Amino acid sequence: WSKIEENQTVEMTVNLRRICSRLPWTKKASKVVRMLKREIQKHFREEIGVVVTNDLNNFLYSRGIKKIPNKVRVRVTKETSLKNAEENVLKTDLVVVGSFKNLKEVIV
RNA sequence: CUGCGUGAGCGGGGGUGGAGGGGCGAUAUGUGCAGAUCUUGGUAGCAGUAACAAGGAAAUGAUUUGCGCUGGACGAGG
Repeated sequence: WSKIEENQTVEMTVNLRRICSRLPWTKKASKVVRMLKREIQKHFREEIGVVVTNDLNNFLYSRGIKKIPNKVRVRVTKETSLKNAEENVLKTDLVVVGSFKNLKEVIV
């Protein structure tokens, strides 16, 4: 396994078609942002909250309210909570790509 | 809580209560309740059950984006 924290930025691919199956086709887009937040908390074995950028949010709604695009490449980073002062959050952003081939997990 | 009476009922003791209450003889009665699909008021079980609501999101939301189709005027009525 690989659970990663302490001031870094990881890059990662998520399979939306996979994590959103078992959901009715009228509800895959209406609940897609909430299914993605659960799977980042599982990937890193965390408990803190997740924050989604306005470009990630806009990209998950770009096939209408019935379709849900296939894959997404994201960049995760941990920093301080803007609502409390002692807790952290996982902040996620969008990375634009033309292919998903040979793309592994990266750390900088 | 306790004594007496075959019984209907009648006494005493300790708390509570804060102003009146009885015995005996004759007399006047709107004079004794378990029931009337009785009258009025209060309360259980059923049961936290049936039914109804939880509208797409973005730490923030005068900014960004997703969905629905009545929209604007005169009279009656308010």
